[PDB]
Amino acid sequence: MAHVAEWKKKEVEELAKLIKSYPVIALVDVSSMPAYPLSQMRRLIRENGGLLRVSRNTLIELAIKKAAKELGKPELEKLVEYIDRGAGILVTNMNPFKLYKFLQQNRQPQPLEVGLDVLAVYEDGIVYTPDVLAIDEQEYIDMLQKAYMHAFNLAVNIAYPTPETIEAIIQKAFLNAKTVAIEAGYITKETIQDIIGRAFRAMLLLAQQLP
Amino acid sequence: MEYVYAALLLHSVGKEINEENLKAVLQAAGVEPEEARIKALVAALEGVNIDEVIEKAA
Amino acid sequence: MEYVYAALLLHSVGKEINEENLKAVLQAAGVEPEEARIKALVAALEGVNIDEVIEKAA
Amino acid sequence: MEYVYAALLLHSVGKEINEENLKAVLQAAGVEPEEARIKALVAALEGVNIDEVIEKAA
Amino acid sequence: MEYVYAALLLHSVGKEINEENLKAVLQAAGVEPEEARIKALVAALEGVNIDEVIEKAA
Amino acid sequence: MEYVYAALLLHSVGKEINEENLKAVLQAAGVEPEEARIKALVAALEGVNIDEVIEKAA
Amino acid sequence: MEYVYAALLLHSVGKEINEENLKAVLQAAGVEPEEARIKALVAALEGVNIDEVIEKAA
Repeated sequence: MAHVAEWKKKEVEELAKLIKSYPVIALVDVSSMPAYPLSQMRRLIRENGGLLRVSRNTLIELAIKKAAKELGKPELEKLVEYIDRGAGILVTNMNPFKLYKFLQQNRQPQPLEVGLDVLAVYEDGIVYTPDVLAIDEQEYIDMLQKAYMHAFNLAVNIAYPTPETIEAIIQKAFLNAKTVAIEAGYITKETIQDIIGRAFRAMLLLAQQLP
Repeated sequence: MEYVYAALLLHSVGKEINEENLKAVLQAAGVEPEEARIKALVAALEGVNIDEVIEKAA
Repeated sequence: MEYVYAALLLHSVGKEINEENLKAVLQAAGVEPEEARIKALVAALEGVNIDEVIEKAA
Repeated sequence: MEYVYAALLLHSVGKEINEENLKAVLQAAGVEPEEARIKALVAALEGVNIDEVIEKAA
Repeated sequence: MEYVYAALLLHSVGKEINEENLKAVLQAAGVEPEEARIKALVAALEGVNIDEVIEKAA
Repeated sequence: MEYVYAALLLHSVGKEINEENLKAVLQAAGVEPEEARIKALVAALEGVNIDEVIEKAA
Repeated sequence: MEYVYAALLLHSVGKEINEENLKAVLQAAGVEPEEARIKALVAALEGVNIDEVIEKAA
């Protein structure tokens, strides 16, 4: 049915129910995609729990669905309706972060690549901007390892003993005692060899004063 | 960094790092809710083998 | 270790590491805290500058 | 920390590391030792071969 | 080394490393310490900044 | 210290590091050997090949 | 290297590195001193500070 309308609150009516049907509502930029590549993107989105709709002003009407319920996803109490020219609306059960990654990694469809750029994503009271959605995975991995090391270092240093820390605690206390004893030149079975090494090197250096 | 310590805590006690568990741990520490940071943390850690990450210890 | 993650979580947000706060965070993670372990940790932490000690190993 | 240096003292001189000997050593140092910390180290040291641990280092 | 552990125990609880303190700790460990071993340690530890040695342990 | 240099002087010359040689060298350097200190060095050296130690010390 | 070890022993115990003291320790180690070597050594060590040499060699 495309001989004519284009009808308002037949198209916006349908889009209405649609937005109310899915937990995750994104605005995407479709302008970079030729018709067939976009068609392939639509198929992919369908196979992954969602769908894409293209329209213009009747898309603005995130308002009628927001009104028909309780939120702040619309025009009204929202931010800066991230809509642009040739924005489409993509409704999905995919988590907003998953959606963003999905769209980034599926430019499908010679080595030219094109896709859908996310403008903003609404879920349960919050609008997610691309800067929030764009996760630095290595940063999270690094921070996780840093936090683990902080806990390990703290526990060892205070001698809080756990299977993870007990051997390092024993070795640290021993190394502390051995290092202090060698520095003080105090003779034990455990320190005599490093001490003789110091004394031998002192002899070697001292001998260097001879002509 | 409270999100990462909350995750490590949960992992160390055999609990799933999900929004509910993360929120409860953070709340108990008097931390105000930040849905975007909670959800981002969960997304970042999805599919991540935490035990492997930890054994690589750097 | 879960007691230490709980302590560093509190510390990251400027919350005091005491028995009450440790117990609250641990219970929120779904565990019954062992009083002796909380007691020992708080004692192990007396006089400790956490910002400094979290930072060296080898 | 003090409990480990006491355990290592005991070990070096061939004494068993437990509650009674650890307590006596710390008291002799002029402090009131924390029972919780003594007990945790004793427990943590079950099955630990201290000589092999030291030799496995530096 | 039994002498050294006695010393570091003292240091870790903020007690002066002198002949008397060393002797008491060692006797509590259940040994009769050699007096010359005790004074040699005290003398050697003179001028040695234990904390700086400990922390800057190359 | 003096017990080590006395020992190394004897080694460099082919003399045994025993109580008699150590005392004799020490006395000749104007110091009164202390038996426990002599014995601690001798015991510390038991089973130690000094040539092999020194080979790796430069 | 016995001449240098002798110098080091004397130094470690605050004795002057002169002809008489070197010969006495060498003699105690069964060494018959060579006057020429004794002279060369004390002359070579005039001015040099042994403390810093010991420190730099460690």
